[PDB]
Amino acid sequence: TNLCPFGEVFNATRFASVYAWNRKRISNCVADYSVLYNSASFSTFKCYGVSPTKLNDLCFTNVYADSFVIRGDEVRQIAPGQTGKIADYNYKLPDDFTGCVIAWNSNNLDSKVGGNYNYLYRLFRKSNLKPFERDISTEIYQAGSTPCNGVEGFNCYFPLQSYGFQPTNGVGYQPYRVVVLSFELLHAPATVCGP
Amino acid sequence: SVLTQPPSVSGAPGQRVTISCTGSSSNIGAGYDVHWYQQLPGTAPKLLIYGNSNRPSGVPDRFSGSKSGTSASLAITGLQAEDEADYYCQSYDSSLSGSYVFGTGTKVTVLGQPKAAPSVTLFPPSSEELQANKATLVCLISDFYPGAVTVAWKADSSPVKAGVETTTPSKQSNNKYAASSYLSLTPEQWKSHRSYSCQVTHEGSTVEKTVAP
Amino acid sequence: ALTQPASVSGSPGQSITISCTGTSSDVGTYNYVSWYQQHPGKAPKLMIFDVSNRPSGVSDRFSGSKSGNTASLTISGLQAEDEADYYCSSFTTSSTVVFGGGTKLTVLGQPKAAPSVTLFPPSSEELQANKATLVCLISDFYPGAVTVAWKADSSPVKAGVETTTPSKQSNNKYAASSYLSLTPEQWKSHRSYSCQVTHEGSTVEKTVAP
Amino acid sequence: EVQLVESGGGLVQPGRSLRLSCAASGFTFDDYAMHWVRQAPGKGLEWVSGISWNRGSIGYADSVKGRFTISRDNAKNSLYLQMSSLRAEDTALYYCAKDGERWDSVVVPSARNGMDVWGQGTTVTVSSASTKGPSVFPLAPSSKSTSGGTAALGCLVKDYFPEPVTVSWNSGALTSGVHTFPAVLQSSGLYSLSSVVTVPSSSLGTQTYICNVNHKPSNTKVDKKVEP
Amino acid sequence: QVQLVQSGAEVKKPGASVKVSCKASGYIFTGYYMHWVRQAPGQGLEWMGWINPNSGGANYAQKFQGRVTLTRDTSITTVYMELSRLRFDDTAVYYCARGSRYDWNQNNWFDPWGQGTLVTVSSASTKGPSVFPLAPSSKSTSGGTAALGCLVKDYFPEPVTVSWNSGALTSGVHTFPAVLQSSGLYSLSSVVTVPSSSLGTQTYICNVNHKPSNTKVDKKVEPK
Ligand SMILES: *[C@@H]1O[C@H](CO)[C@@H](O[C@@H]2O[C@H](CO)[C@@H](O[C@@H]3O[C@H](CO)[C@@H](O)[C@H](O)[C@@H]3O)[C@H](O)[C@H]2NC(C)=O)[C@H](O)[C@H]1NC(C)=O
Repeated sequence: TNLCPFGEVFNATRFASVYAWNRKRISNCVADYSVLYNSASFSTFKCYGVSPTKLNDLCFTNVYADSFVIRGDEVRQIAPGQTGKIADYNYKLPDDFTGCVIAWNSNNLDSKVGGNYNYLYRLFRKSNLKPFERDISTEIYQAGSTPCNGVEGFNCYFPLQSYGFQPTNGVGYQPYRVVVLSFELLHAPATVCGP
Repeated sequence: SVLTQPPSVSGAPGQRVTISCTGSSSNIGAGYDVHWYQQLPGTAPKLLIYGNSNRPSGVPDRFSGSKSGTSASLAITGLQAEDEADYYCQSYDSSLSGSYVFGTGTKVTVLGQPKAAPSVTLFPPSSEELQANKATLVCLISDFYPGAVTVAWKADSSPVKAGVETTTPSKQSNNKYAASSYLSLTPEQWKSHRSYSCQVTHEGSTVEKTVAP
Repeated sequence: ALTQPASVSGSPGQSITISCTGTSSDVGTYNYVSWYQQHPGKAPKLMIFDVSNRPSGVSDRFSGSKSGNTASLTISGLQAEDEADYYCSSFTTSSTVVFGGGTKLTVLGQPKAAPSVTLFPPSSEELQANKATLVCLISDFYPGAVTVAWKADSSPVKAGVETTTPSKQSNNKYAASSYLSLTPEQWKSHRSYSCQVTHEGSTVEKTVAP
Repeated sequence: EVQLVESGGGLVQPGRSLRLSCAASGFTFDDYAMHWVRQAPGKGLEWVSGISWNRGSIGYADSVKGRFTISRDNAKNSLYLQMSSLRAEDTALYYCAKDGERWDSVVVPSARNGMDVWGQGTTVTVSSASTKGPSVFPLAPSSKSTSGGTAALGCLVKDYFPEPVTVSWNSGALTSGVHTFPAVLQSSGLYSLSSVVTVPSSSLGTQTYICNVNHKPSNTKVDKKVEP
Repeated sequence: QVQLVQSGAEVKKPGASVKVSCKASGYIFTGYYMHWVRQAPGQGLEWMGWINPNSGGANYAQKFQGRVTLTRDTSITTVYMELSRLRFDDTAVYYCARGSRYDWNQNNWFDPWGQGTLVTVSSASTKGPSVFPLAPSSKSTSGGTAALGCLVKDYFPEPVTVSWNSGALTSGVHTFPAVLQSSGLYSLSSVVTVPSSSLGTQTYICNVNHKPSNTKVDKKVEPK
């Protein structure tokens, strides 16, 4: 009769950077979604594949929660089929994604006067990330023909930057916290279902 | 912010015309699309183009749209008699809690008939109104095409702007446009001078009318 | 490094071309040559970046050219606010910045001014504390070139002379100071001393006696 | 089929408060987002505010942020807008639109598909002045307004509120040659128009002309003679 | 707006170690390389090296390959430059500048620059100044204007603040630059020109304040 640790993810103290998003596997508990789609606190609750009304009355095999923080002008890229820097180098969603993406502003908990450089993100890479691929390498990206072999300079950059979060930025540059709940349907007796 | 548009574009039937909606680094500089709406005279705005490249059902094949850099462009090839309306461009903005912004608006009118020469006439205040502590000069213009006319009021050697008003050009049953301009002042200000005048300008053609006691 | 001329002088309204000669690995490969200006007693200001483009707030009187392995800075319409130190810099192929030898622009057109010399003997407290210092102050002269000499009644004084470098005042003129350190016995042993300044062939002497 | 009808419109003196409603039918009102779009008389469109699927994402314009309050109730499939502290600029025509995505936001939206269905429009007029009757003055011909053998003369109505006013000539017996132009807003916030007629000057000295003005807001019925 | 600030001037001894801090404010601190430029007194500019405040790498010149250290601190957005094993040729002004962009494409110029910090390496210890009145005489006056002043000798380090009547007298004051003697002690003189009447009826007092030696001394310049 245990309850799913939904509060441990949404009310968490700190979120990981977008480049290395956190991952939480939820199972063996009863899921009560009435709190989610009736909270009036999330600024985005898009669902692809199902609807918030029917989502509660449908059994799920497994569920994964990927939480991160991205700037305001990059929340429109977390969707199946979209492209961009975040959609090819940081977080790539599959084309047959069946799940939901919650998002809410956090301009009062992830900001500080002078700049907050604790949230990193990848900018340069060789190829595009596969669906649900994680990369935490910090090697020097090579853009030219000459091999830099680990020294920075011309044609050799650092593939990790960070946003300058400040409390005086526009809504496009404000740090929004995003949580993607994916439902990987497999062959299982549906251990987790709603009332 | 706001989106800039040309105030008026015209042409002949069977000719390609284009309207340009220029944004900024926030409106179109980001990955925000731009939509095009068409509003007929006296009706609610209709969705003409969505997503800056697609087209909803009902819209013919003539209307096209394409964006580049920080500016979009709508194109109409082969104008008809059904494409005289207003056109607006819309996109989102992300700045200090940005909001949806619209374009200035472009009035597309097909030149079915060529230009003409308008007739103008000034009427001064009557004696009943002169004694009624009220005065107004009216400069009326009729039979002009298209609808682009300005009127300026001038005393003996100086253009005046206190009390000017001009009505929006309206259409009559003969397909020609008419309008009027009012200069409302007190009787003593008019009686204390020698002459007044209304000057009308339509497509460069300038006509004068002077009134004196 | 990059070789620049020592000093260039020109008349107002004319044009001066400063040539910064680099290397096939500095100015031959990349086109990132920059020209900075530094005033006496201030931080160097960025004047030209991008051998063609000029940042906001800069006038059109300055321009930059490049042909082969030698950059050039063309200044037209000389004024009084142009005399400063100009430096050319560039980025090598190994991601390393290299600066030039520095060029000094002396805008010709200013008049010649004779120096004013003030001579002060050692005070009573100086000899009361077993010390002696003669002071020779030079002010309001141009250009910044002047030699100093100390003369006893019939002899030169070479040991015990401290002379500073000429510096520019607020009114675009120069000034300097010289100190002669001696003991009260040597100060009271001779009859008189003199400070002599030499500037552009002219000479001015000032004498002092107890 | 998709239609939105807005009620609750009228004239209110500045400073008061109004409530503009908007119903919906023929689609799932529970999902799509709603927006308010106002347009000044003879001007371009303008955004007002917007809600999206819940009270979580609510946006307001940069000029009506602290005045207008938008709400909605999914039970009755309708939305509301409570305006207060109105000024001389709020007079316009309002439309309640909807988004083109099922769960699109308003504060950081994915701007795609635009706004498909628009409302018919509801007028909101804010005039501090009170209603009154029209003043009528005759515009008589002279030696300067003669051209083509046809002189023009008429009657000018001014300083009335609100629209409209009916004007006739000779109690309807004279039909040809009449020209009535729409009234224009004055500086004081009222209307003024003129009804003119162009007649051959050969009948100026034989037949008299009477202009009749009728106005319902003040029950004004006035006949005036226009003589040289 | 963007800006860079440095620390105050420093004075050390041969064999010590200096550490200059540079704080950037007004832009993304971790998106632009930080260069250091050293300038000797009366000499051309010299390039020391650059540091990346994003990852932590740094590249120094061949001359300073062994006795320099560049570190970063993103919590307070500062960059530290430590110079160890100082010598007599290490006295200079150290500017910190914003260099290239994160991809070496857009920005390739040093802008903006810092305010400039000075590092004076010397062997002489902190010594209090000595004030002496250079009094006027009948031979040091011509046309009705006599010169008189105060001489500050044998002090270290720089600078010193000389005023006249708490800043009241300003018409005709001249403070010449401080000379460097062969013993490491500085000496300067501040003079004023005054009409002869105020030389007979007004007594002038010069106030010398040396903050590094917390000294404040008044001296009355009377006719000899
Ligand atoms: C993260 O923390 C917040 C706040 O602690 C959680 O929201 C809280 O959810 C509970 C659910 O029952 C709310 O309790 C009910 O509130 C109503 C309204 O006042 C009250 O009438 C009931 O008697 C009951 O107490 C609680 O109010 C609400 N708190 C706030 C501030 O809204 C949230 O659920 C947590 N996150 C997760 C994932 O659970």
